[PDB]
Amino acid sequence: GMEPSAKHLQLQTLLSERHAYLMEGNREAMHQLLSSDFSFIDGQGRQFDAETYLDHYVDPDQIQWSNQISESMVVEVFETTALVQEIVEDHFSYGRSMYIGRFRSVSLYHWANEGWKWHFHQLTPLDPS
Amino acid sequence: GMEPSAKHLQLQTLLSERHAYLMEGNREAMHQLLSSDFSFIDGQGRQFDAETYLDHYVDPDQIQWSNQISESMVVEVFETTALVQEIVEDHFSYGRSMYIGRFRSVSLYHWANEGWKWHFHQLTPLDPS
Repeated sequence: GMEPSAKHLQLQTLLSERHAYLMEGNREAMHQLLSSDFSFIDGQGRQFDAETYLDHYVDPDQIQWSNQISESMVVEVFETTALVQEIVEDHFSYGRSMYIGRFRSVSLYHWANEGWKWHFHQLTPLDPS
Repeated sequence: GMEPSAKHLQLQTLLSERHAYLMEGNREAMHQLLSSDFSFIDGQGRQFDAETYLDHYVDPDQIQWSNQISESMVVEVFETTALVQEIVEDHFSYGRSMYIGRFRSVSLYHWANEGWKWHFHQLTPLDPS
């Protein structure tokens, strides 16, 4: 009777779909992942809502991603929330220049109505490799 | 029959007791607030466990706090967790010099066995006032 937790699997699926959507600049699909009170804090401490996050990080006329390498990750699932810690190396173009930056990031996902959404994200800058 | 939620009140009490313990350098009382897998990420991305967090931030032979001003805060309580966002201005002495620094911080608290514990914290540096 013992089977993989559908709750834990659906989180791994969202973390994949989100990455695909970021690489690809898929604004419609990325919005669908975001909780209605979503917020994102970048490594300078600037706060984005759903709409402005999407404008800056997920619109292929401004930003073109080549990679986000996940060096490291810890996932903890609670009852209604999950907390993810990650060290990422981001690679993207912005205005025909190309940028690299590493971060220690934390996110929270919210499990409601049998589905997960991305609710909060925050970046803390790390030194380059 | 309608009464203040004991769950939401006990979180406000922990956020107070923690502050008192930080100002005062109360290592025994601060340890009691920490979850058993506690971690703390500072604004450079360095990771502390319970023991090393306490050594660096809560031992009055190394650090002497004069203040942590909470400029701003959002609390969201879920079923088993709470997520707190805060802008803090920290003021402390370390080796007879005196330091100021502002941060955008996020924390997670874990509600188990009818009690809250501080489970995760992360800092992202902000510019001075």
